[PDB]
Amino acid sequence: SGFRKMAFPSGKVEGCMVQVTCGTTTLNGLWLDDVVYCPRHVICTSEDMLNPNYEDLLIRKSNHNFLVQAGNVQLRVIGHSMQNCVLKLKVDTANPKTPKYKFVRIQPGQTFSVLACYNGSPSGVYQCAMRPNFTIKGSFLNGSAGSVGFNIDYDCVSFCYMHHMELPTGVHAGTDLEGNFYGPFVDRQTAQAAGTDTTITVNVLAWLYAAVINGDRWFLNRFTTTLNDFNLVAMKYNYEPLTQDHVDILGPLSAQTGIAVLDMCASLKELLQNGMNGRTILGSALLEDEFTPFDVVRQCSGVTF
Amino acid sequence: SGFRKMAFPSGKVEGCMVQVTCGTTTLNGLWLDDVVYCPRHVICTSEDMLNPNYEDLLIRKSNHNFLVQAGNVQLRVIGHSMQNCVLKLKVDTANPKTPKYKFVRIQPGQTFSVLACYNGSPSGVYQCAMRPNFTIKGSFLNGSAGSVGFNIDYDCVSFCYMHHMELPTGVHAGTDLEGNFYGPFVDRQTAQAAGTDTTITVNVLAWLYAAVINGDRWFLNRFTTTLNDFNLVAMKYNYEPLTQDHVDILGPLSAQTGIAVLDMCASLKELLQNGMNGRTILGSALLEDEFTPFDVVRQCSG
Amino acid sequence: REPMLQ
Amino acid sequence: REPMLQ
Repeated sequence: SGFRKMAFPSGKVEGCMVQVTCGTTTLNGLWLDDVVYCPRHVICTSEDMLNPNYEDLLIRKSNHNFLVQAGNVQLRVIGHSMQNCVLKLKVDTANPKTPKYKFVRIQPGQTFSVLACYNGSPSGVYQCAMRPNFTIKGSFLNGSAGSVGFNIDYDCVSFCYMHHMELPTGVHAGTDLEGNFYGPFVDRQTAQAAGTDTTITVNVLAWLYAAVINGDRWFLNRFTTTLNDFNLVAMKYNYEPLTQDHVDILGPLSAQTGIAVLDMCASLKELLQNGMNGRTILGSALLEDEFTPFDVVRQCSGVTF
Repeated sequence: SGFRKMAFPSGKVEGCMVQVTCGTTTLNGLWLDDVVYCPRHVICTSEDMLNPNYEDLLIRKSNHNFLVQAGNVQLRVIGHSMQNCVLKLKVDTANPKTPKYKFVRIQPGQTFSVLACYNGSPSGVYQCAMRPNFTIKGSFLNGSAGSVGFNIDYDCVSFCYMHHMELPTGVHAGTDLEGNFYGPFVDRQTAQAAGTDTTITVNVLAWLYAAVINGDRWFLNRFTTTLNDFNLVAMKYNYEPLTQDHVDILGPLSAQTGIAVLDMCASLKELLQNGMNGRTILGSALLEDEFTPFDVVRQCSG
Repeated sequence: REPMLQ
Repeated sequence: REPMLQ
């Protein structure tokens, strides 16, 4: 028993991490087949980070300007191009550690593991969620750009995130693996702010189902609610409105426990209106919203990779 | 910036995980050089779990009773012994991916990364602290025994925990890699219960420092306290006494932030006597005590 | 409950 | 504080 914020095993992604140095600046790249993916601002100096013209900074660089090291071995760059906000550096050697993989663009409310890296060396792994405002509450320092977020399905690594920047509030922003930012941010040190955020209701509900599975159930009650009446309460507390797809996605957990999704919404309503009165749920005094229903089933069933 | 429960990358340990089966019961083993370490209750049947005499059970076993599978390859067991509550199965091939490693026994209050595994394959990784009552608050199902906890420094993996069992309150218990249990627990299903627990004071203070490094300061105050005055309040709230060694370990974080340790103690005192008033620190409405001072320095800026 | 060897 | 490219 038990329920923890669990990350995916990182081994398959560790072997794809490389260091990219473009003069004085160094960040991390992702080596899959004969391509190395990295944030484009590796080509910037500190005087350029404000409002860089990346197209003009790129033309000044040639293949030999990019130093790519995979541990104790250097990869010759034999080509370079820019796709949105990432560079694609073609190397003369396909990565022998390339896993089965996909590039996916995730939706707000979905989770992934991050392998934090510095100088091409992995340093930590932790679990994140794409917040409704398209930021992630990560833990990243200078030099972490190019760290990636991923999910694993059986033996296939689904890469969904590469890290680029930190916002003034201390949250983080990055792109998919095609170089498109999540949210309206830009790889620029101009004025930017994350928009209003909300709590991911469908994840809170999944986590309450996880609690029940594990014998933590004091919040269960004999009441019920309609979806519309619940959503009025949800917006009052800056929770994401629940759409019936969310309800569908919670179907497997409702069937496992015999608790109708709308009855669990009734328990969530009372939690929002009356608090937890110093009680805890799965060790937490707040309502946790960074477990998806898939995360719950994955953990509570012991799926392996 | 930011602060998360951060585990060490798990690749080096993933390459050492194997499955061990003795009869109908299966769990995980740790394959280092030509030795596979696993929990001894792999020799038990579902009926031998209440009050096993492991000496009797083991003497009745041969090498060929132990099936070891590393991926889809069968390792030949060529020798076995029992060291406290673990078995050491000598196999005929050394793990070629064995990392530089060491076996260490950690102190209550320290943390480590757990790679939860089933049938020799990894499910996920998460951080755990060794509680003052020698339990850990993990996520472990049947089959998880033999999963290990570890810390990585440079590229040397320091193994410090092997999982064995789940106590009635749902907390978890295991041994060091030499088979000595953490705590007064035994690998049988006779009645057992974890003792009363306490909060790891030095870790709460380290976590407060992390918040300050990450720009949270609402809990700071102009007051100070003596170590003895603080410990009188600490005991009143089920907190471990703060010692001078704990003050010393918080030195770097004190220097970096410019907040005296005893000034942070005054902050914590006021938090304990008045609560947080619905505010939060680093995203938590509870005083977190599962980050060490070392965990803070490893993750935060300088 | 009983302790559970896992 | 300005956004920081890391």
